[PDB]
Amino acid sequence: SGFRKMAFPSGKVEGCMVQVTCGTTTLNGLWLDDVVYCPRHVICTSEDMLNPNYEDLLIRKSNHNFLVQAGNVQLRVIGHSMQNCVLKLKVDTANPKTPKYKFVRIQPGQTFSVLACYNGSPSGVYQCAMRPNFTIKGSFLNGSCGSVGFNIDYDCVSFCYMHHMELPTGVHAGTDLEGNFYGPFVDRQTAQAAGTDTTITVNVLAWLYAAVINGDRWFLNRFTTTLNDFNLVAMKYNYEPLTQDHVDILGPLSAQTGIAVLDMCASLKELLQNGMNGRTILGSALLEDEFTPFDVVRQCSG
Amino acid sequence: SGFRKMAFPSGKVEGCMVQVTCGTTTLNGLWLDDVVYCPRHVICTSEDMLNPNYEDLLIRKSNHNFLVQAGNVQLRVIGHSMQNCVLKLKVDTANPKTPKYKFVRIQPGQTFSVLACYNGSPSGVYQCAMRPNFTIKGSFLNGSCGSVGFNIDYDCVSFCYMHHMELPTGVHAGTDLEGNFYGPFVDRQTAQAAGTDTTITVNVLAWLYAAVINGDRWFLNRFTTTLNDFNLVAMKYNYEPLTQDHVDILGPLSAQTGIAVLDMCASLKELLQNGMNGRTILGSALLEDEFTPFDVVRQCSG
Ligand SMILES: CN(C)CCNC(=O)C[C@H](Cc1ccc(F)cc1)NC(=O)[C@@H](Cc1ccc(Cl)cc1Cl)NC(=O)[C@H](N)Cc1ccccc1C#N
Ligand SMILES: CN(C)CCNC(=O)C[C@H](Cc1ccc(F)cc1)NC(=O)[C@@H](Cc1ccc(Cl)cc1Cl)NC(=O)[C@H](N)Cc1ccccc1C#N
Ligand code: NA
Repeated sequence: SGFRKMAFPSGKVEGCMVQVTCGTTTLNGLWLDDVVYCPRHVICTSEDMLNPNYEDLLIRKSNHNFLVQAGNVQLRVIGHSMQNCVLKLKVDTANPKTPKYKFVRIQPGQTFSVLACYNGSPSGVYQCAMRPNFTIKGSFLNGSCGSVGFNIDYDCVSFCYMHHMELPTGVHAGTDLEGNFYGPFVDRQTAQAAGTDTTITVNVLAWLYAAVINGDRWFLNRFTTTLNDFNLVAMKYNYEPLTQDHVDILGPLSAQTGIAVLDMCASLKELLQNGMNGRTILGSALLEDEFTPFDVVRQCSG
Repeated sequence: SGFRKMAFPSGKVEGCMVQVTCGTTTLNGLWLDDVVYCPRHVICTSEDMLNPNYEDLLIRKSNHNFLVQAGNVQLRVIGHSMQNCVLKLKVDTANPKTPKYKFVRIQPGQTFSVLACYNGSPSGVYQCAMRPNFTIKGSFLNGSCGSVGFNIDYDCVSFCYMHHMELPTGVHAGTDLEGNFYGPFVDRQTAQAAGTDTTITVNVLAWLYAAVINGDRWFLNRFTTTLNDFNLVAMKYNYEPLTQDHVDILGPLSAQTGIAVLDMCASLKELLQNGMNGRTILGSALLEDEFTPFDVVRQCSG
């Protein structure tokens, strides 16, 4: 028992992290087969970053402008090309530790693990949720660009995020591994802002179920509510509306605990209206929304 | 920027996890050089677990009673021996992925990463603190015994914890890699209890400093306090007393922010007496005490 924010084991991804240097800029790349993926702004200088035209900047580059280091061993670039906001560097060696992998794009509300890296060297691992405004609340210092986010499914790594930038408010923005940004952001050094955020309602319920499975029951009640009467309370507290599809995903957790989804909605209605009265749920005094139904199942009986 | 609970990259440890089977019991072992380490209760049956004598039980065993599996590849046991509460199995192969490592015992209040494993296969990574009562609040299901906790220092893995058991209250107890329990627990299936817990004061202050470094300042004040006048407030709220040695460890964080330790103590005095008034610090509505000064430095400028 116990419920903690858990990351995927990072070893399969650690063997893919390299350091890409161009000019005086150095960041991280992802080495799969004979291709290194990294943020395209690595080709920018300090002055180009204000209003770059990346088509221009790449055309003015050649293979010898990019220094690739897999540990102490320098790799040889034999080709380059741009794929939206990521640069692809072809090298003369297939990474012999290349795992089975996929490039997948995730949905707001879904989670992944981040392997934070500096100069091609992994320094830490943690879990993130894609917020409804397509930012993540991560932990990234200068030089962490190119760090990747990923899920793991039976020794297949699904890469879903590459880190590009920090916004003025301290939240983080990146692309999928095809170079397409999450959200309405561009890789240009101008102050952009995220849209307004909301709480992921289905994740909160999943977390309440996790709490019940772990012996926290103080917030339950005998009452029930209708799907429509709950969505009214959601809008008043800036929660996402609950769908009939969300209830079916919560089936396995409802099944295991005996608590119907709409009975747990009634408990959540009361926590929103009353607060917690000094008590905690799984060690938090706030309602947590960064656990998916899948994260709950995977940790509570998986 | 951003501050998250971060684990060490787990790859160096993933290549050391094996599955040890004896009788109908199967759990995880740690394979370093030609030795596999695992919890000794793997030699117990269901009836021996009530009041075992482990000297007796091991003497009645032989090398062919232990099945070791490093993936699909079965390893051959050529010797066995007991080291307090851990069993050591000698095998005919030195693990070729053995990292540079040390066996270290940690202190209450220090943190480490846990690689949770099931049947020799890593399933997740998270951070833990050793509580002052020598338990940890982890996430462990049946079969996770033998999972290890570890820190990393310049590609040297310091192993500090092996998981053995869950207590009635849901907290977890284990040994160091020399087989000596943390705290007053034994590896016998009887209901034991931990001593009473306390908040790690030096970790809370470290976390307040992390919050300042990340732009959270709402809890600061102009007031200051004396070391002795603060220790009085600590005892009233079940916090550990603050030493002169603790203040010097907080030097680097005090230096970086301009806020003296005893000025931050005055801020903590007020949060304890008043609470948070509905506000949060680094995404929490509670005072967090599972970050060391080292974890803060390592993430906020390291
Ligand atoms: C102090 N604290 C409370 C919060 C303060 N918050 C900030 O200081 C972040 C800061 C906010 C900002 C200010 C003005 C702008 F006009 C745009 C953004 N943002 C930047 O410095 C960006 C600039 C950038 C550069 C390149 C592109 Cl394509 C796109 C961009 Cl917007 N730099 C990165 O993001 C680097 N790549 C990696 C990096 C560098 C420094 C710090 C963090 C990170 C990360 N991760
Ligand atoms: C439901 N929820 C709200 C909280 C309920 N809490 C409990 O159910 C844990 C439960 C609490 C307990 C009850 C009676 C006792 F008398 C001693 C302990 N404890 C055990 O089942 C222990 C027993 C054990 C076995 C061997 C030794 Cl050496 C030492 C020990 Cl005390 N089993 C393990 O710890 C296994 N090794 C691994 C394991 C099995 C099942 C569940 C978790 C874990 C873990 N991790
Ligand atoms: Na984590």
